Amino acid sequence: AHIFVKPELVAEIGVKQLQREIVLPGLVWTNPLTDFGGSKNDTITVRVPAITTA
Amino acid sequence: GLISDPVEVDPIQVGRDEAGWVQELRDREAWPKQEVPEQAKKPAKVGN
Repeated sequence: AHIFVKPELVAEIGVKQLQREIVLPGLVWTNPLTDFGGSKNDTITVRVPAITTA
Repeated sequence: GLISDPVEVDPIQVGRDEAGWVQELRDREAWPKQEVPEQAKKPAKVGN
């Protein structure tokens, strides 16, 4: 037969791996505490006030 | 060969079948529905 030397062509047609939309990070309490340096063990202790009973 | 000879097998067709990217499909008129062909579920190649 007839033999032809051809290049292999690579294309981008917008077919990508379908991948999730990100919604959770805005819905959660982010950074109410920051000063983790300047606290021992990178821990900030949050105080819950006292309630009593009569 | 000769011009009058029957058409011989195209090397392009052989390579095309070797690559295995020609779409095979389920027979539309078959009942019950056929199982999916092997090529229809082959994964994308890791490179090229």
